Amino acid sequence: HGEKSQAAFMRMRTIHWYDLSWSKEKVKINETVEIKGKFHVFEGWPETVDEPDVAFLNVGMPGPVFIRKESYIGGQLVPRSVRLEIGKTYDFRVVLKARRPGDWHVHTMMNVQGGGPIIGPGKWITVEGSMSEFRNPVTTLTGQTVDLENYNEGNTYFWHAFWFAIGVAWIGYWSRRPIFIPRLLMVDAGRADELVSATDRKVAMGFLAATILIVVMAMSSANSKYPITIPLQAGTMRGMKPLELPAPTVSVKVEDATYRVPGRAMRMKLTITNHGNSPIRLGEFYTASVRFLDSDVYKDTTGYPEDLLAEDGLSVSDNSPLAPGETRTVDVTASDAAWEVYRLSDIIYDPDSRFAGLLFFFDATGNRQVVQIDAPLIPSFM
Amino acid sequence: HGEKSQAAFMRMRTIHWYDLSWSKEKVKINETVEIKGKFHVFEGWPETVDEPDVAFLNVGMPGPVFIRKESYIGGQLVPRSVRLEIGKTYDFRVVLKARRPGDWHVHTMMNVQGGGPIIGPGKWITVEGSMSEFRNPVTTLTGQTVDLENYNEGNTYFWHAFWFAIGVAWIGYWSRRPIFIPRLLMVDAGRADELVSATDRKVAMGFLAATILIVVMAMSSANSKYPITIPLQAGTMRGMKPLELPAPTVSVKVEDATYRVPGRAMRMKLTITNHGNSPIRLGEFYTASVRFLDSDVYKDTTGYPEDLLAEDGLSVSDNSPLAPGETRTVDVTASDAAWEVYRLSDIIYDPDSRFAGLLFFFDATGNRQVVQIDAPLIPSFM
Amino acid sequence: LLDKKWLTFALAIYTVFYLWVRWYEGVYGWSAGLDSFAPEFETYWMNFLYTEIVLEIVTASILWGYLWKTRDRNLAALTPREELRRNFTHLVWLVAYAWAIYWGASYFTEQDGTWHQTIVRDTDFTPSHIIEFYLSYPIYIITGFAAFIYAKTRLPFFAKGISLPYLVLVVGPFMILPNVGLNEWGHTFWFMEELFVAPLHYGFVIFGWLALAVMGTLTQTFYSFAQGGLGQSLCE
Ligand SMILES: CCCCCCCCCCCC(=O)OC[C@H](COP(=O)(O)OCC[N+](C)(C)C)OC(=O)CCCCCCCCCCC
Ligand SMILES: CCCCCCCCCCCC(=O)OC[C@H](COP(=O)(O)OCC[N+](C)(C)C)OC(=O)CCCCCCCCCCC
Ligand SMILES: CCCCCCCCCCCC(=O)OC[C@H](COP(=O)(O)OCC[N+](C)(C)C)OC(=O)CCCCCCCCCCC
Ligand SMILES: CCCCCCCCCC(=O)OC[C@H](COP(=O)(O)OCC[N+](C)(C)C)OC(=O)CCCCCCCCC
Ligand SMILES: CCCCCCCCCC(=O)OC[C@H](COP(=O)(O)OCC[N+](C)(C)C)OC(=O)CCCCCCCCC
Ligand SMILES: CCCCCC(=O)OC[C@H](COP(=O)(O)OCC[N+](C)(C)C)OC(=O)CCCCC
Ligand SMILES: CCCCCC(=O)OC[C@H](COP(=O)(O)OCC[N+](C)(C)C)OC(=O)CCCCC
Ligand SMILES: CCCCCCCCCC
Ligand SMILES: CCCCCCCCCC
Ligand SMILES: CCCCCCCCCC
Ligand SMILES: OCCCC(F)(F)F
Ligand SMILES: [Cu+2]
Ligand SMILES: [Cu+2]
Ligand SMILES: [Cu+2]
Ligand SMILES: [Cu+2]
Ligand SMILES: [Cu+2]
Repeated sequence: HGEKSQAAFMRMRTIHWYDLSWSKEKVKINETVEIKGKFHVFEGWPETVDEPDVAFLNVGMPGPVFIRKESYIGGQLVPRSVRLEIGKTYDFRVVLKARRPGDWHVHTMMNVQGGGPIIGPGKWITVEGSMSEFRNPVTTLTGQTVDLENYNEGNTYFWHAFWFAIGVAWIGYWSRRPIFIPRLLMVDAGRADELVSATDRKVAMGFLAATILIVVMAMSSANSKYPITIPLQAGTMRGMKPLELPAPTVSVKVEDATYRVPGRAMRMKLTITNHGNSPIRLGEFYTASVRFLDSDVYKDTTGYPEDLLAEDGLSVSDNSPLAPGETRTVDVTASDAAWEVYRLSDIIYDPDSRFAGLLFFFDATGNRQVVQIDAPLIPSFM
Repeated sequence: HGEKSQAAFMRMRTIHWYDLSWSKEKVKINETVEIKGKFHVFEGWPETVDEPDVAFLNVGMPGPVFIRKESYIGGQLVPRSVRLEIGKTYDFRVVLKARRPGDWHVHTMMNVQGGGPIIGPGKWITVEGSMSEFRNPVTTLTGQTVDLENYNEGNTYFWHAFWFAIGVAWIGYWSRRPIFIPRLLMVDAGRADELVSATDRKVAMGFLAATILIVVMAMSSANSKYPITIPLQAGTMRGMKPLELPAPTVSVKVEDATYRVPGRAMRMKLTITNHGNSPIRLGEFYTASVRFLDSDVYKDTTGYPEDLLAEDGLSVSDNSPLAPGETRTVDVTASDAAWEVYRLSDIIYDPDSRFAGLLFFFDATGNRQVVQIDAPLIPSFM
Repeated sequence: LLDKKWLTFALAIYTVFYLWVRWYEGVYGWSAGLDSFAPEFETYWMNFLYTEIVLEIVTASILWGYLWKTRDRNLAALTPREELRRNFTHLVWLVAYAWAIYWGASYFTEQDGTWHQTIVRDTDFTPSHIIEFYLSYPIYIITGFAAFIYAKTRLPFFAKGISLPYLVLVVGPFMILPNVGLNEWGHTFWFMEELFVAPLHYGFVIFGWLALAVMGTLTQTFYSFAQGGLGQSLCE
């Protein structure tokens, strides 16, 4: 819900999310929904964004309407920040547990230490039930099971109320007598030395000694109880395992790319060379969370968000099968209302008019090839 | 013209320029001259120079005596800063259009974000004609052709003169009356309240309102005209394609390297091992823009600058053909007046007495091998 | 008599000398002045540096010594008319100082920009480094010191004490010249980017601010003008 405002070229060339899947579209309270997919770190990472040396796999959502039970990059849990390598493709998996009823737009996002949020596609997930039914149990290494919704809440309230009461008692003790104007007049007109006299000093000594003694006793008691404590666990985690993708058998060279101002379409001319031994066909163009599909070649079945999915938004001038070894140049047009709804047309406002995306090529048997394209995007006005 | 002053070791180990060529040596006004070649980023990049993460392909020249029409790294245009990788070799091409008559020393240079200028070899290029004949036409996406020499000059002059006239009118309006001493005396001796009276306040209100209104109207008019504008296009460009050089079949180990103080010669002992299947011979030693050639092995035909070219400056103790598989150790002396003219002898003043360079090995058929050498450079005094 | 034609000479000498300097640097900027290790650079710019430094030292010594030696011992017995004439002469000195300050801190300083931001750079003594740091700076320093000394030695208002605004106006812009050390240390080492707005440029700027003391200096000169011959007319 935080994208459509970021720069179009920065959304195009940071991170490409694909193979996204959602386990469920509608859940009950305490029910789990799993989000899977892959993201590729673009080679032409913008210089204004710091390299993803420190990155965190986050969830785009309006507060804890879900709780993040687990999150994985590769196959290993990532509760801390992680290091990503430019040009690598990683697979991710986020497990969410429903907490608050309603209709929520859930995004998978990557926060980069020096570049800000990179928001992936968002999907509407319905939560039904009552928040009062939500439980977040956890078992500690000390052998006790607690609910994270209310654990330590009573202790926190008690201690804060106790110290607030001590301070209020001090202030009220000094506030029983007249406060401002008579005391000001006494201090000004001659030496005061009358508004602070025993047993006021004795009361202050008692307050100070009691404060120190209570702090020490409370610390000792909180050490006898909970004798086993550990510090906060933090630190960027290295050695994220990237996907070992096979080398693509399709090479694509972008010969100019244009978009009409104003308009809802993007046009580019591609020289596609088919290696390997199977006839390929262009089936998809993904630019920034928007999938332009050639419906005659490929159809989406993973429940991709409709406002981000162009079922027939990809038109190829000659999308006949490309025989192996054959090279041809075609005009590819990606047109959909999403191009203007998600403000991908506002790249005219950007200080770097370059686009990046993913082309998905499909053969007859159905196996697909992913190739990455990037080129300057030239607006056309007449 | 800015080298010969930089540190000798820093000129030796930053970037090695070779295969340099110039399309023309003498040009007319509006005529194009193209500079081509390769540069290799040295692996032992000095720590005092920031890594070439942000680098710009520039031209060393005394002001716009040429205009940079195009510049390429790899095969793609690079009007912005680019990212280079240490140890990689890139090919470059700069297209210059003559603008100012005269004899100009044109250098190809690489500016690094945190290290400063790395100046390559410079060549004298003669320009003949008149500056008045120079044209720099360009066609915009709005369908108009303008000359960059004088486009918008009239508008700039008009607006600056208009605002300067407004300010001068304000100052003169207040300067018609006596200015400094009577006004100072009036302000000092009693309340002034007489030198600023209506209609002075009315004139100031008119000035303020007219200024705001004129700014708003001028902005609106400059928006109605030129309705299509884009911000400045900036940003470091990643994904520079380096040359895929074959692995060299020659391995060279530097066993000590010395230079006489004072002197014009550098001496080093190399252990050369010939792999592959052809007899090789040492033909060139390039250290910092200076090419020491063994004239019996190789001759320069690319019109390299004479003051940087040592035709017989490279003497090898035994430069007989090196049979494949054979290893021999020879004494190599690089001697030329350039070693002192370009202050390569001043490495004795440097805080890091290490040299780097390129050795070019040629076989009978003429195909060449490039090997890189780097070692401490030990001065000798007696 | 009062204000005489010394003001015309004060303007004209700086104008003519600096126009000739600009012609010289236009002729020898390129072509004996690009390569700091060429022999012609030594004959056209290093010799210029040496000659200008020697001449500046000699001129400063002679001018300041003459102004101090010819100081008015009997300032008490100075008539108001003579005081008015001396005030006008001091104003001419201040005009010369303002003209020299312009030529030094605006013209040749932004010529350092046009030069360092277009040339491949090479030494601490580029032709722009010979003209701006070591000619125009010294010249305006000499003029400012001479104006201060003239005020102190001829004007009773500026006598019997060192005026703080005048001292700041005279010494702060002078501090730009030793600040050149920060410049050299500020490009060779720290900052290889030819940025002119780099913090190594702060010492000059900070000390360029001290020229704002001309405001207090000028109200002091106004009071000195309006001592005996303040009028009448003014405030009457
Ligand atoms: C506050 C006190 C300031 C003191 C410093 C003053 C610096 C003066 C210039 C230094 C020159 C130098 O050092 O160079 C010496 C130059 C080098 O040129 P050249 O190779 O002989 O060529 C021939 C000479 N042309 C190229 C000038 C034609 O020749 C000279 O003899 C000429 C110097 C003339 C300076 C006086 C004229 C100034 C303009 C008129 C209004 C005053
Ligand atoms: C208002 C201030 C006036 C000062 C005038 C200058 C007096 C110089 C005395 C002799 C010093 C010397 O000869 O030695 C200085 C050494 C030279 O070193 P070198 O050339 O590298 O090698 C050694 C070569 N010897 C052995 C032949 C010397 O150190 C330096 O590099 C410092 C030189 C920069 C001086 C900057 C002065 C700027 C003045 C500007 C006036 C408007
Ligand atoms: C009593 C208070 C006086 C203190 C002032 C003393 C001068 C400080 C010297 C710094 C040396 C140091 O500390 O370290 C030196 C560091 C080491 O960096 P490097 O790894 O070589 O970076 C390599 C980058 N190059 C290649 C560009 C160097 O270079 C610096 O970053 C210099 C920082 C600038 C500090 C000077 C600011 C002066 C302020 C002037 C405004 C009027
Ligand atoms: C090549 C260098 C030539 C410099 C000539 C300096 C002239 C001598 C300075 C001087 O004392 O006064 C010259 C003029 C007129 O003032 P004078 O009345 O001569 O000064 C003394 C005042 N007194 C007569 C009552 C005792 O006062 C002025 O306004 C002269 C201004 C000259 C401009 C400053 C030039 C400095 C360049 C470095
Ligand atoms: C370099 C940086 C300057 C540092 C700033 C310190 C000076 C600021 C205060 C000042 O200018 O006062 C010194 C006198 C003014 O008169 P006084 O300070 O009252 O003392 C006069 C006696 N004295 C000449 C020996 C000083 O003024 C003079 O007498 C100067 C003229 C005499 C000097 C001439 C010789 C110099 C040749 C190079
Ligand atoms: C208030 C500052 C005036 C600065 C003017 C200036 O720098 O003039 C040099 C420039 C040089 O260009 P140009 O006139 O074509 O003569 C070229 C001669 N050189 C190359 C030596 C400067 O133009 C002039 O000489 C005009 C005269 C203006 C008198 C106030
Ligand atoms: C009043 C504002 C001063 C801010 C200083 C500043 O902008 O410094 C930038 C610089 C950052 O260096 P950077 O801009 O990256 O320089 C790039 C070029 N090199 C690496 C050659 C210096 O930081 C420092 O080195 C410390 C400055 C101390 C000021 C008292
Ligand atoms: C002046 C008060 C110092 C209190 C120190 C208490 C130490 C208790 C150790 C558990
Ligand atoms: C107080 C003056 C504010 C001026 C605002 C003008 C807005 C014009 C929009 C084009
Ligand atoms: C590289 C970060 C430099 C930060 C400089 C801060 C300057 C602040 C001046 C008070
Ligand atoms: O004082 C010279 C101006 C900026 C620089 F980059 F050249 F250093
Ligand atoms: Cu959303
Ligand atoms: Cu990608
Ligand atoms: Cu040169
Ligand atoms: Cu190299
Ligand atoms: Cu500087």
